[PDB]
Amino acid sequence: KLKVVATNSIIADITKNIAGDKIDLHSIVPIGQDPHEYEPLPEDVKKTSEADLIFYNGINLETGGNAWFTKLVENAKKTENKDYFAVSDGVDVIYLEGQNEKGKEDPHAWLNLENGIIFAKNIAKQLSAKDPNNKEFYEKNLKEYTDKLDKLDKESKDKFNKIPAEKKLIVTSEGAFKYFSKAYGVPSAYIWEINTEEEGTPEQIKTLVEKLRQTKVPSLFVESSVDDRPMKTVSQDTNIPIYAQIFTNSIAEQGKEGDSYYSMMKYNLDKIAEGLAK
Repeated sequence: KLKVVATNSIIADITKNIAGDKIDLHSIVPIGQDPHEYEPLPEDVKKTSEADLIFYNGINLETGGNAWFTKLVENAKKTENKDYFAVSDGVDVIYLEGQNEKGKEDPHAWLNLENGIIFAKNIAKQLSAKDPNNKEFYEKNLKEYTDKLDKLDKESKDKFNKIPAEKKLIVTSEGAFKYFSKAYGVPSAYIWEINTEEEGTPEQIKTLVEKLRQTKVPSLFVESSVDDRPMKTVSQDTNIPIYAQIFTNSIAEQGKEGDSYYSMMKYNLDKIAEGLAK
């Protein structure tokens, strides 16, 4: 079987939906862990050395700070666009502070389903190139999977489009939902920007509170992977309830709600459409 390495649970789950039992798959960042500053363990080093195909997010998810993915592939002697591939190739990239330059890409592309589809298409392309005997199988799985994501995308867009515009704001701790905002027409507000060293200061909280007092947003949200005390303070100060915990950069543990890329996005989209229609 083709030996495949995925850098996180989202990419691994999309890969499973395309490849089924045709591959030997290993994931690096486990469910619920952080890709930023992740430290690969010996099993990751050995699996990456042995891999026929490696999928990573790209757009600065795993290559900033400690740049763990760069170190991994260089030590494994793996080559870009031969052995390893960025599944985000083709996304309409968003840049931090709207400054188009290398290293300022916002990595959170998968938080809209159009980009999850692009991820799946890139994964199917490279599986087919390395394992042509299973090309038709990968293509069939791809079409079924992208149809499923597209149906959820269209249904969710129709729900957001009906909400009174004054209610439409996605409020989270970190500004990690800009791709979600672009696709779904729901502007973002947040406590701290991506790549902020000091998270949840009294000053950051007060500035979001003052913004939210001039809106009619009916619900706030909080990421399941962040310390919720800053958003709980924003909620207390605005008297706007936190409607739900939402997923950001991982699927859920197996057997729980949100334990796949599809179900993680369905959960997020269902909770945010419900919470903003309140």
